Amino acid sequence: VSTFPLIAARPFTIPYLTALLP
Amino acid sequence: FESPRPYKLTHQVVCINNINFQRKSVVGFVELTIFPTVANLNRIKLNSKQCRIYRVRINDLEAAFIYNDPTLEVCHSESKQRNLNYFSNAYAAAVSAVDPDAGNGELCIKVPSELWKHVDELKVLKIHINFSLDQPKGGLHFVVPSVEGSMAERGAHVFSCGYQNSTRFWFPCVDSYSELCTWKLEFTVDAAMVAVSNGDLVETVYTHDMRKKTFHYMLTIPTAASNISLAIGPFEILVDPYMHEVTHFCLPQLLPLLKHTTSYLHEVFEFYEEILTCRYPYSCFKTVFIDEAYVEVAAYASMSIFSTNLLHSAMIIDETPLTRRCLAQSLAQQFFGCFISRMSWSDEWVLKGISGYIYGLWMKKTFGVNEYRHWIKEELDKIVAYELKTGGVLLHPIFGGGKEKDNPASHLHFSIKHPHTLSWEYYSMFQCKAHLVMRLIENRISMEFMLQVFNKLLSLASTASSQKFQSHMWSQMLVSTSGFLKSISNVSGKDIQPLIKQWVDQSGVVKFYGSFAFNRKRNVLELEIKQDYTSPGTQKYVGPLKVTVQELDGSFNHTLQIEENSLKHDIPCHSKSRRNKKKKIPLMNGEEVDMDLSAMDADSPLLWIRIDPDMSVLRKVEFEQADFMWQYQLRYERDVVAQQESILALEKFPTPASRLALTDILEQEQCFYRVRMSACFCLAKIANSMVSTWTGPPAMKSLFTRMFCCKSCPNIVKTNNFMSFQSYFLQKTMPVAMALLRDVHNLCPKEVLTFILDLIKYNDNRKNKFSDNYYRAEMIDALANSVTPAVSVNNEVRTLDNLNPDVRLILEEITRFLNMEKLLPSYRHTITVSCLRAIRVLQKNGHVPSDPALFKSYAEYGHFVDIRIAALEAVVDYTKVDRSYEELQWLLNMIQNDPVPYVRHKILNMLTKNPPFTKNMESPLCNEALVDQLWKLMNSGTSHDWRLRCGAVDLYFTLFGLSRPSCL
Repeated sequence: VSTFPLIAARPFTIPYLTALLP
Repeated sequence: FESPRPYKLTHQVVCINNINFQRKSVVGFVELTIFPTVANLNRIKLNSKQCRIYRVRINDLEAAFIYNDPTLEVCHSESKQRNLNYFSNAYAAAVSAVDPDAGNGELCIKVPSELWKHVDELKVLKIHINFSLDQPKGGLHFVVPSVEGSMAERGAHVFSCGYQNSTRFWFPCVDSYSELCTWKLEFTVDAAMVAVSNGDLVETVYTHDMRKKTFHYMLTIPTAASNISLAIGPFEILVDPYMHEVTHFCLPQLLPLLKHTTSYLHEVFEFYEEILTCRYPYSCFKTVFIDEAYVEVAAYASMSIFSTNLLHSAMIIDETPLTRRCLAQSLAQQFFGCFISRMSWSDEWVLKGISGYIYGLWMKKTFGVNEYRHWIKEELDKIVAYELKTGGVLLHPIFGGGKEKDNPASHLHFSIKHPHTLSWEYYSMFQCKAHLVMRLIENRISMEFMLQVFNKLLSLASTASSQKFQSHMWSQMLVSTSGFLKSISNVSGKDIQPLIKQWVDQSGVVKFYGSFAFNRKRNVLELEIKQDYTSPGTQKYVGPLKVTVQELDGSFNHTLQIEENSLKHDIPCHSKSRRNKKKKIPLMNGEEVDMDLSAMDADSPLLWIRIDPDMSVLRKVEFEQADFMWQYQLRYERDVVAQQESILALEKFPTPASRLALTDILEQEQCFYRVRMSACFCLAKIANSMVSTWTGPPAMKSLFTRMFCCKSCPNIVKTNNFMSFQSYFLQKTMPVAMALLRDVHNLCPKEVLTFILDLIKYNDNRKNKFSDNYYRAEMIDALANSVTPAVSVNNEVRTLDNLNPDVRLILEEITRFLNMEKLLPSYRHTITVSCLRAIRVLQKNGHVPSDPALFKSYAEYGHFVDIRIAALEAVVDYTKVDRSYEELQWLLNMIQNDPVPYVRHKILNMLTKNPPFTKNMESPLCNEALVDQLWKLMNSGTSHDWRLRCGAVDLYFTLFGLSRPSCL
């Protein structure tokens, strides 16, 4: 929790509308 | 000439009704228009899978019904012969029997004696079949956002992905290729959800006036069954403005991206009819984008249906090739998935030949004739690498007919009559050899004659199309290998049947020991070099060709070759190039300007060896020159081919600092992009050879100095360094090779480390209009190429130092970018992908411990493909080196169980490229039960698609190929 607390994965419903959105 | 297939066919009608999103099924009736060939044609066979028929009928007569699935397992489930060879042969014979290209049975409705006497009277019938696709478990796709309440209405789509003959898996037909028919197609659609298939919008108003709509697509143009596919749900954009009928379909909130994406298409159609001298031989062209692909390319009749990864919406520069690159394939194969058509699987190669070659011709006259040649070199890279991994990629006309084999290329599996035996490695290299054999047909025959041939092809085809069905006189659109060859020789009869029997019919790559000798080294013998070759395992002996040599400032000397290859040969000699302080430039190549006496120039009137710089013969050339000649070729040559091959040859051995000098000199001009990328990797290798010979500086910092002035750049280059795409790729590449620069004390790239961290600091605002994305990605990969294997001397894996020291800084940066792309996300989580590769390489040096649960949490369902695909590559190497049995079991269970095809494709592909459990090295004990489950997954659970069990065939190729697995 101190040095590197990476956010875990969300995984959500619709990936393409998110990852292909300027 | 003709088909050995009876019962000629004219027309067919589909009618999809009651398409479900909840129990997720489809019902429909088909009708077929048949002219039978001979009487007693009783057990009429069609073919499909995963199709519960509801009823069959011929003219209000439900006749008989036969329904087998030998595409499933062995007739005994415990046939203990659990090796390759029996399974390969048995499966080959099995699915050959599944094919109706013989008297066979999958759907043999028997004709009753009433209707048999009608056959004796009239061989004209109609066939009406009610049937229902279930949840499609290997034929179709119901892409569903996991909401199911309301967004199942707006947010889902439905289509058919599949391979060549997957029309079987969608609705019952023939051996689906090579049956010329025409179709009327009835589509029960939502009023919003638009369905797109072949043919034309022939009958649609607000249809049936009740709650929904219903579409009539009629394809009048006579085609075959493996072109038909229906994508249901997207949104219309005509992206017409230049050619008025170009039709595009994409999911909502994706639309203006097409407004950038789709254009340049008009230029492509302009190019293709500059080739073919026709029009786009159709009504319209239809294009569907989709979040999935069984295959990224996929191209059907008047319609290409492929992924929503290729939008490249106006700011995303690195898909400047790729998008229209793949669009090129989705037009060219279109035409030859249109009209020219294989008479058998063993007849195809001309198809993919001419299609891929045509879009190679596109790649000439669209961008980068030097990148065109670069692309050809990568083709040879793929082909040489694969047929030295494996056996040949052969283009049969020849059968093993009569239960015969005749297969030296059965190094794994069957090929002769069948698509569905092959690997994607094999099928890819099939297409690659297709490109290069059409280049050989350039090499014997005029491009103008190629235009002549193809125009004659399409003239005869388009003539033979679009008529009243000339009875018995119609199959001219099967334009396969033999008559095509005949038409070639009719245009110009040359000795191209030797070209066939060399390259079409001897699948062998040819290395070359053309051994450099040096006559006129003030020698009595004059300018001589010996020809040599022998290297079996996979060899081939090609004789009579020629040889291309550059003199000092003089003739491109070209010299014949022979078979019986213990040969010595001469050169059409240069002049006495003497007093060359005075002979400064006697015309090297045009008005090129160069002077060096730096080489061994007492008696060296030679400059460069070459065999066939236009890359005729499939080659892997091995020889030796003076290193001066290689470096001076890198001072200039008019071939990217020559430049990167001297890049490789000087990546092997040398380290003078003059090498470094000429490398950097090569990097700073207008020469070529990717030349400079491999030149960076040259500097990487050679400065890694500078441990005791650190003569030059800490390299390449001076290259960022002397090449990059923002505002004269007072010691650090920062800002806005784009719109000049030489510099774009070059800045994208160089710090990776800088992160390679290591000299053996602790390999110590500390200056480079801190420098790259500073590069990551100084990134730009929206002054760069270009989405500063991949630059981040490869700076991250440079950090991934800061491979430090040797910190943990004894046990330092386990939070001990909070492991130290620069590794932690790299961890800080990658942690930042992972959470930024969790927040920003910029374009496909491409940064996240490079990060995941970096984190695995950190596990491969034992700094963050070898634990998969991160990557496991990125192999999950609801992420992007590319994330998921890189996580699977990672966890595959995890199960390679680490011996995790359990996650392997998980992996195979997910190979069984997930909806996405392309992950199964790539799991099995790079699982086989990067295997654990490697054959005859069996420490992790596959013999226990893993062979059992693997044999099961070859048999069971894999009738979804062909290529999944083709990959399982590849698994048993690699893991314990040609034998018992040492179980019993």
